Amino acid sequence: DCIPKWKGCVNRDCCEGLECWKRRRSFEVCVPKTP
Amino acid sequence: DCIPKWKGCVNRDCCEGLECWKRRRSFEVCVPKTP
Amino acid sequence: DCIPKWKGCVNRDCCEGLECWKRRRSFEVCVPKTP
Amino acid sequence: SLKRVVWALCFMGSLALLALVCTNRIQYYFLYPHVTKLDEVAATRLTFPAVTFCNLNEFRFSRVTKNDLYHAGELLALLNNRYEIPDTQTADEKQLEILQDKANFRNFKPKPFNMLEFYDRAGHDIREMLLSCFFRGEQCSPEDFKVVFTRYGKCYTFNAGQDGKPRLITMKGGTGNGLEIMLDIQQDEYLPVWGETDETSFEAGIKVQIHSQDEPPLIDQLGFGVAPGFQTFVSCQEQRLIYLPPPWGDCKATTGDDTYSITACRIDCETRYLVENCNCRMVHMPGDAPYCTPEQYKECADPALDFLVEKDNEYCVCEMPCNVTRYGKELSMVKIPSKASAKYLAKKYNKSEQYIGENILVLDIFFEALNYETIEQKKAYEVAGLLGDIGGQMGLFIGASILTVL
Amino acid sequence: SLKRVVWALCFMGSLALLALVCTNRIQYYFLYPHVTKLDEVAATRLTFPAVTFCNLNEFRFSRVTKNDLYHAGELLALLNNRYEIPDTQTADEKQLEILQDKANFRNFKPKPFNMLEFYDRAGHDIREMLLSCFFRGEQCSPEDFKVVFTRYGKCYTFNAGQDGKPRLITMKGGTGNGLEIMLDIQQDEYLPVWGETDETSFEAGIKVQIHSQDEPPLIDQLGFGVAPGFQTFVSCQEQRLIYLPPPWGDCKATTGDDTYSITACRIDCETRYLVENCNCRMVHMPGDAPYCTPEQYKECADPALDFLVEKDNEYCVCEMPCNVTRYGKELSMVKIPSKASAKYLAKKYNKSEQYIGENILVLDIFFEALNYETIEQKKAYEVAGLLGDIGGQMGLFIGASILTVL
Amino acid sequence: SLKRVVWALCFMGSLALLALVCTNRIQYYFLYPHVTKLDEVAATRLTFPAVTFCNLNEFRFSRVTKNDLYHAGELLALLNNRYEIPDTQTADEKQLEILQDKANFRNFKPKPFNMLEFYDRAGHDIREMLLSCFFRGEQCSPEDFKVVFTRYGKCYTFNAGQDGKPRLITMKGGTGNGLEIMLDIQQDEYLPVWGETDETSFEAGIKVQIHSQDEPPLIDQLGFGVAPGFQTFVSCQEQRLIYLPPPWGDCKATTGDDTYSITACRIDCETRYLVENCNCRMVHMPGDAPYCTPEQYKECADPALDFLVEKDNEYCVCEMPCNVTRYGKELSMVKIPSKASAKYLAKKYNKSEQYIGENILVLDIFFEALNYETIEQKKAYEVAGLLGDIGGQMGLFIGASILTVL
Ligand SMILES: *[C@@H]1O[C@H](CO)[C@@H](O)[C@H](O)[C@H]1NC(C)=O
Ligand SMILES: *[C@@H]1O[C@H](CO)[C@@H](O)[C@H](O)[C@H]1NC(C)=O
Ligand SMILES: *[C@@H]1O[C@H](CO)[C@@H](O)[C@H](O)[C@H]1NC(C)=O
Ligand SMILES: *[C@@H]1O[C@H](CO)[C@@H](O)[C@H](O)[C@H]1NC(C)=O
Ligand SMILES: *[C@@H]1O[C@H](CO)[C@@H](O)[C@H](O)[C@H]1NC(C)=O
Ligand SMILES: *[C@@H]1O[C@H](CO)[C@@H](O)[C@H](O)[C@H]1NC(C)=O
Repeated sequence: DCIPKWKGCVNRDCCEGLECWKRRRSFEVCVPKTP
Repeated sequence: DCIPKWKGCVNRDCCEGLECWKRRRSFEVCVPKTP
Repeated sequence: DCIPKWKGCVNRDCCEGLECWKRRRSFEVCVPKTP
Repeated sequence: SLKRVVWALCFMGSLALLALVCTNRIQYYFLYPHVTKLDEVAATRLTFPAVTFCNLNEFRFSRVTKNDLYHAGELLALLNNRYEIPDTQTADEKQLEILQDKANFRNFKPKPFNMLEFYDRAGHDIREMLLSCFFRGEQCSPEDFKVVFTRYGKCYTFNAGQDGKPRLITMKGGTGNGLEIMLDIQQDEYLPVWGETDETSFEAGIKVQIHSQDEPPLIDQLGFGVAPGFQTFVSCQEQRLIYLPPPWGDCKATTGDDTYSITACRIDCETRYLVENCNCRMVHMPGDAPYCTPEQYKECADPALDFLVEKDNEYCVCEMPCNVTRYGKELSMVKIPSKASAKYLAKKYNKSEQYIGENILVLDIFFEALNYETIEQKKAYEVAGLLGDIGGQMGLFIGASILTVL
Repeated sequence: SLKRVVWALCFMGSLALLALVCTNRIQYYFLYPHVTKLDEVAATRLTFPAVTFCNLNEFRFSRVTKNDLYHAGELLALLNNRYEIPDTQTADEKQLEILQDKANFRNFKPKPFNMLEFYDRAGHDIREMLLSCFFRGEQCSPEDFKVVFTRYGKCYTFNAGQDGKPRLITMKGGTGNGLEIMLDIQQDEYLPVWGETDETSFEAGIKVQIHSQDEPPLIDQLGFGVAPGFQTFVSCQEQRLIYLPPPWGDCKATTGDDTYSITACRIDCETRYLVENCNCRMVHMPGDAPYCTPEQYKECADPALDFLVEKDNEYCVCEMPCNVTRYGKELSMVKIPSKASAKYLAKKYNKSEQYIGENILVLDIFFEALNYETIEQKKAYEVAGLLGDIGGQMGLFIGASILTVL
Repeated sequence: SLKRVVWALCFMGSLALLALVCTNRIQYYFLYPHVTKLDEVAATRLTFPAVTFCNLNEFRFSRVTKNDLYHAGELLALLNNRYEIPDTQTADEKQLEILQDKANFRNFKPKPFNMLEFYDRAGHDIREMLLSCFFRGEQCSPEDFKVVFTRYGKCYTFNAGQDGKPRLITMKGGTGNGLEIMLDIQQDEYLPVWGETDETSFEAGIKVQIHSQDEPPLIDQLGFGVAPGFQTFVSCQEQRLIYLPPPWGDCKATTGDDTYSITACRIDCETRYLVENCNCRMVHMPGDAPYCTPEQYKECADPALDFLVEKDNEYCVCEMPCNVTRYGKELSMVKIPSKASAKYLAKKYNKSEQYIGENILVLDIFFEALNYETIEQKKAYEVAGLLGDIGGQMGLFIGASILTVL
């Protein structure tokens, strides 16, 4: 099942349009695909 | 009895014209009233 | 016997034209006379 | 007709250049040209900058309860999906027995809370932190710092000029004529870090920002560190520089919003975005909208806000302001305490010697000179100027126009 | 008389603008206008700044005697009204037995002392402090620092240019071409702080000031800290900027006093004031007047001097100088010792490892580039310039004046 | 003939000034005059500077073998003329047994080595050092640092733009839009200092330099320190300034060499000199020439290179470049770890608490604003300008020349 924007992607499965990105000060999460 | 300018005002009673002022690096003392 | 340029002058006797100079980060050595 | 030809040669040459140059200088005004006028002026009075400083620890553990540890607990990484302490849990000898008496969820009864009040109560307290404060030799006190919420927590802004108070001025350069503060950063009330999250941090100390009062802090982005166990002199040079609206320049002079600021536009751009994408506003953000929750934070607010400022640059275009103040700074540190005054201050504030070296810092901000400098964009060619070069001779040419038709 | 009218129309128009503009440009010179000419020049030679550095501890306890502890003792807060140690007395294990053998007033016989010589003998000693000194790769030594008294104590100014010695120059930017010193701050000889006073301090380290030789230090006000246990690079950019006397500018170009300086005027303003209000001069002040005493200090000198610089700004107006040099600086620190060289230097200077981390600092001042910049106020419109615009055409107009009267 | 005289008076006066001024303005162009045009421009895009950082320890002891300790050993002052450990030898409890098992020369069989590969293998490893790296919120990694050899050792340059990779840009001021790195300086792999030499050092930490990619580092000379156990924000202002070739200016615009740099010319000047005087080139120097040896180093390379840069200034004249970028910086530190996150990071990287405070540093470089400033030398009077003042009236005068001959 896809993972929505804003949700923690740890151990990953993002919903359509998003890439799972590791943030500087905290755990990775799914967010909008970027140029 | 009034306390003259330049004299330590600790635990206070300044002479006429002065206000007792706490200095940065040391004890409070009576000095000239200021605008 | 004279000590050539580039050689450690410690406990000194430089070859002609050089003065024995204490370097900042290390031992003194003979090098070219300077104005 | 040699001389007869010359007579008309230079006569027809005159009107050649005349209109030639004339339209040239007319064209140069169409480019709406400008010039940057740099000036160093030394006054006897400088208006002292606002100074904001946040502690790096968001809340005191001394001040957190069973209640807040429920909702908030998992956001500070002190808790599991299961409301429990991870195998990654690393914490002090005494904290165990004191953490769990507050961590017991057997027969648990919850009660409401909001992160605005949370920050307010659990956030660090300037009454506590501030051991001494002097501006220009007159003792100040906690009364003089307005509270501003930032992404750090409860924060404090000196020389606010806000709530319609006055803005302080300085009569002289150097130390005695600036602000000198002495803090206990209060490490003992620092929360434990059992893992990485936006509300938890590896560094101990404060962050400062020096702004015009007209400009709100973004201490997250624009701030500069100050460590404990150091006196730190920060010596400033006021540089004030100006821009023009188009056609000349790109700036926007807007009080439409009080006064326009990059940090200013930069902030509501997070406000609008956080609200919109999270259906919530974050505590240090303005507006009438709702506050977020620990669940809201973790799952929307926090991450969304991170993507905003770091990743996606197509959203916020924040136009270049015309009127802008900047303070150039020079920092230096010295050990405090001296090994000589250690025991004096271990007495005076009633902590251990070892404590003093960790928790005590002294911040000195001042101006090196009373001079301050300006960089201004001025209009190079103005309507008056074109009428000053072409116009006068264009009226003169239009004069010899009639005498000719005869 | 249409064309007849035009003939006089533009003819009377000519003299309209002519005198119009002419008096305008004449008026513009009356405003005594100026322009600030900014220039970046890269030479092959920079004259190296004077560098003053004070230790923060005013005197060594190693170097103080029963004698000085009588008079001075209460000024350093080491004593009571009763010549005794307060309940606020906080001091080292060994200091007791060594403090009181020097503190015994039973069968006490006093002898005279003056704070000038006190500072001289008890003040820190650059022979001791300076472990190594290099300018531009040529080993320097204590011979090269003239002693200057400041409110800190015995202090030392490198690259003095004083006592008619030469001022050093630098052929290249970067580290090897600057000054690099290595100090033992000597904390062990630091006096104890049993309470707050102007001659006692919480911080351990030095204070530096980088000035033109032409300018004396006020290290109290204009100085920048350096902490022990750090190498500190300070990398400078020479910015030299100029002003004009009136009408143009506000500056004062005065050698009447050698050369005029803010710190310069700023100092004798404390001299005159301290003398006058205290009937004494303070040791680091110039003049022929008497030195203060510990009693004089506490009860007049010290407090009066504090009110002067911090509080009362109506006394000293110190005019803006025309010729002024400023050095812009960038600082950074690194740990010293490395944990690897600890024992090397615990050997080499014969102290403990733990000692080295507290007492040892290494200061590197240099130029990043050989370039240095200037900001000059130049006269915009000069008598020559007015004669250059109006004058030439005013002589031409006065020429057609005679041919007219005919 | 009063009026008759005036008629020729001002008539002969006209051509007086005409040629007078005309040749004046003609003379002013002969001085090849210029003007420095200062401009502050705020873009939406800044090209991010290259960032080089060296560790201060040249090689890991973990990574050195019996082999290298033979040749190199005496250069690091770990050895005698006799291949033995001096009475000046000061070293750790455990290092003895581990130093000598590697120090045993009984039945010794040597094998070849070169300092280029030595630095390569024994030099510190960015795979190890770098605990985390982020540019503008996108996680980076060791892949992104090209290796540059400097007099320090193996070194690493971020945002290289080299090997034909792209140069990174920044969309916004502040922290999140810069580079943030976190290092373990690895003190445990630091070599012991038993004495002073160019390859051994008292300080622990890194050195950074921020350059245009077009400019190679001289981190020895132009670099700025960063200490362990601190977060250090370094906040930059891009200042880009320009010069003219003669006659106007002194600069040299030369791609003849890619692009001309002071550090650039400054380096091969050490190359040519080191080669020539040592009959060898030093590892971090360019060219096809041979590498030095430990014997070569000690007896020629090292000392010769020291005399070069510190002492003798008549050798290298390196001309002033026209196009030059400089980054102005503001630094600040805060303690890391907080006493709260200590145990978190003692876990996470598997070292002791005490270790973390010594070996861990976090470097944050950013721009405070997107604005950046420029100082340009522009030509004041150009051929077009002279033809614009004198030329037009010189053609007009040459016109009334013919009508006269009649
Ligand atoms: C720009 O700065 C000047 C100087 O303080 C101020 O008087 C003016 O109000 C500012 N411009 C505008 C249009 O706000
Ligand atoms: C003195 O400090 C200790 C430790 O923080 C504390 O227990 C005590 O309450 C403080 N003051 C006193 C004597 O009450
Ligand atoms: C101002 O500075 C210049 C440059 O050093 C110097 O030659 C001159 O003497 C100074 N002006 C005066 C009037 O002292
Ligand atoms: C070595 O240091 C100690 C402690 O300062 C001191 O007692 C001794 O005099 C010093 N040098 C020697 C061996 O005399
Ligand atoms: C000087 O700088 C400008 C701006 O980047 C650049 O376009 C130009 O190529 C440089 N000049 C030369 C001749 O290299
Ligand atoms: C944990 O750290 C210690 C000390 O550096 C080391 O012996 C061990 O190999 C590390 N990791 C493990 C558990 O292998």
